[PDB]
Amino acid sequence: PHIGNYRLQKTIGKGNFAKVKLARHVLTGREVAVKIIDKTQLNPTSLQKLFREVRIMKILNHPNIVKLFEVIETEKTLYLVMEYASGGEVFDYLVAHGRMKEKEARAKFRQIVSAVQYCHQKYIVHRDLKAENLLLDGDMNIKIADFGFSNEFTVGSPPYAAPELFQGKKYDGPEVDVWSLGVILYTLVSGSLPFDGQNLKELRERVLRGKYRIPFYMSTDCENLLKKLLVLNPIKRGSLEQIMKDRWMNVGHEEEELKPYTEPDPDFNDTKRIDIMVTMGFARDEINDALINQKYDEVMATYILLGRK
Repeated sequence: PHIGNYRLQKTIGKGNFAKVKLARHVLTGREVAVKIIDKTQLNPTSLQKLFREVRIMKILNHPNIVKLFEVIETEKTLYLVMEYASGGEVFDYLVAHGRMKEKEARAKFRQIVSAVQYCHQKYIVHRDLKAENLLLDGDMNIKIADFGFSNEFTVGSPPYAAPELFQGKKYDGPEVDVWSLGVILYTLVSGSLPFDGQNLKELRERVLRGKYRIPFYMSTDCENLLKKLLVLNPIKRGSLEQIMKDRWMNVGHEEEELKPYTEPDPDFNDTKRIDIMVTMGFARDEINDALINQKYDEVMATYILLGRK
């Protein structure tokens, strides 16, 4: 069962209006994830919304955000061919494998913070970073998916969730992120959540008091970094750019200081990939238009896939 250049393999998620199939690209043999979406049943507002996500997926180009590779589209159906993070969610990972040494925890936090910062540079995020947004790929690299998206086209309140959200106030930016980001680190480095309890009333009591103990192996840099994230009043919280500069963030990176992400100049002329595509049947004009005009068609999708994994 194929769509376009993709052999569809197992289903990995159904949701109301979307189905994510794992798949293999028959030209290059890359594994990808294909989100199949019925568009026949969509009121105009769901359609407007569908197409906004698509625009955003189109511009997110980051080594730690899931890439979009191809859009194949009929009157009835939208297929979005996207990067596959084979490794699950980061919270599960920790629950399943325990804490990480600071060095691995940093590499992952670096990727996270940079991806979250970058999203903000690129669109306006209207909802909180969520556990289901933090994935790992086959090589333990972070990949953020759908940051700030509705879950219409997805497939009480969380332990990993700003204290002021337990006050009912809507998401207001890199401010709520910072708290979440603090819970991530706490767990990344300690294996356990910084706040918990039996039920809604223990969790909330705990979170809003915001006391936590650190484990004795956590380094002072790390504890210090945490003192900038897990902070009750949202205005006392470090900005993302300010977080990037923290000491713990840069241990081992004293030359390569963490910095807001800037997209490199895109390479549309990789001669290796082009030679392969010419051997495959594609024309050099075809490759180039596809690339410069970002069509997300069979051709552009091929050149991208030839560049990974």
